[PDB]
Amino acid sequence: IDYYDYEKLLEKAYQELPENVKHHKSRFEVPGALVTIEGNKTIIENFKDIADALNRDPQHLLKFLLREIATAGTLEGRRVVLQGRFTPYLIANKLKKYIKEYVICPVCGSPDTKIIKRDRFHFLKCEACGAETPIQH
Amino acid sequence: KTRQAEVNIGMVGHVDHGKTTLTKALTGVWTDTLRRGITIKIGFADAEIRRCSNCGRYSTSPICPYCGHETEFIRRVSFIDSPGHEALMTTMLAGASLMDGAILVIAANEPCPRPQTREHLMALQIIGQKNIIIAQNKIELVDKEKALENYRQIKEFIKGTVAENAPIIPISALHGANIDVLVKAIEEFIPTPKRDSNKPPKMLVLRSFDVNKPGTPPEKLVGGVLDGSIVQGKLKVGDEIEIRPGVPYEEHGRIKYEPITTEIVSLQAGGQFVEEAYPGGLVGIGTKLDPYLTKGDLMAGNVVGKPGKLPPVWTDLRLEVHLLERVVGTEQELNVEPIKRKEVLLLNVGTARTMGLVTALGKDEIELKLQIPVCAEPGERVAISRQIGSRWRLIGYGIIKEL
Ligand SMILES: [Zn+2]
Ligand SMILES: [Zn+2]
Repeated sequence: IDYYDYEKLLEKAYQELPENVKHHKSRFEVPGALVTIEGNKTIIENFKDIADALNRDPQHLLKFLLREIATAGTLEGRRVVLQGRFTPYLIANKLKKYIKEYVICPVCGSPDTKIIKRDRFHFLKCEACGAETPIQH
Repeated sequence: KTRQAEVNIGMVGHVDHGKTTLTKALTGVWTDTLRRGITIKIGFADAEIRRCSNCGRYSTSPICPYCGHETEFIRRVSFIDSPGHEALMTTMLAGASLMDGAILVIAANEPCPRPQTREHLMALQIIGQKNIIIAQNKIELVDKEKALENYRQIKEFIKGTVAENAPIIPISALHGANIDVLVKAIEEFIPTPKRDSNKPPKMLVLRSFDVNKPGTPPEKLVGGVLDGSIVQGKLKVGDEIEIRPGVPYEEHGRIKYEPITTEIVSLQAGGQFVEEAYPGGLVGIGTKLDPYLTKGDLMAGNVVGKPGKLPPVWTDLRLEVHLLERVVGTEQELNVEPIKRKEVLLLNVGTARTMGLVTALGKDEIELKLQIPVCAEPGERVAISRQIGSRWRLIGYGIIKEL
């Protein structure tokens, strides 16, 4: 896709745009990644804001991360220490996925999904529609 | 050669449209233990442009942001960033010899040409910098309707300017939407120029230091170290260099600088030590000089070269004045009254900064006595700044002529 076709560049410029902001149902309070790569460690110190904006757990995210990523981090007073170097966009890209498979309802889009546990099986889900997607993915 | 930065990309646009955030996002991961320079408040941030072997996309990162595989080194570049509309303006007009292209960051959520956005395009226009890329940022804040209306605006703004053929890339410096396209465009537009390394070396010293610290070893603990931008030729470990204005002496006349010579012991470029450094990025030269002479950035503003082959040092200066039509400011500040005989102007040339006294007037040309000798090649552009209250405002620029 040539740089001179702004139009195609624009749709491709919205599809990377997060859910909460991208489409119709907009949880909209998700403030973006704040990353600080100190020495040889990455630290997203806006973490609590992300999790508390997504109304998901703090450690339920640290995990989804160290999974999609291969580093080790610990949580603390609303920040997070990652063991390697990670550009804000690498992390910005994973949080985007989390919201997609752990914070939104794929039947009726809704930031109102919530994590449920009905068998040793994690099925988490929508308080608005009632769909109970099996999410461990 | 080295994998050091090959080109300098200036990050210009409104101070708030996102230039600062985009730079950090692209450079954060190539940081070791920015600035305000001392003369110009310019900062140099390197970034390795890489290509993901698996998905084929570009980024500024070691590991593909997306698929997760290892990316390959394609090139290393250095962005020039600076909080402060003026400082960037000054650095551009003065050291236009430093940039090789520029990325104009314009916010999509604001009418296109902001007073500050025009000034930059104005400066880029004056220094003939045509290798530009336009980054319409914050696309995450305007529906596709407003977006296309901004695009058109940008298009009408650049027509008949040096950025007339510059792409306009919709991006989210915050979410990184289309950073892969942007990074790739830096390779498409803004490629490493053909430079003849054999030309005699010229480096504009941005900073000078004393890396010494009561760490205390007395041996071959380092001498003075200078940091600057090679703009012509190349420096090589073991080279004998001649520094410019030079070190001050004791009142024969009143103040006199003699040009000093030293030997390069080391050279840092890209984070590592090399045996030969080239333009693009910042270069840290190691000398056999007395750290007592480079401490506190006293050497800042000087030029380095091969003994004999350097620019002429000046003590007086006539210029071909060209006042600027500035839009950012308040009406007072704005309609600049022309320079007057006896005014004390602020001058910026290369990385040198000095005060000058107007001692002559002509038709669009003036004379000035220099507070500090400045090593410069004639025909080089000099940034002229007038005070206006407590501050220093850029009112125009001059062209070095011979007296
Ligand atoms: Zn639902
Ligand atoms: Zn990839």
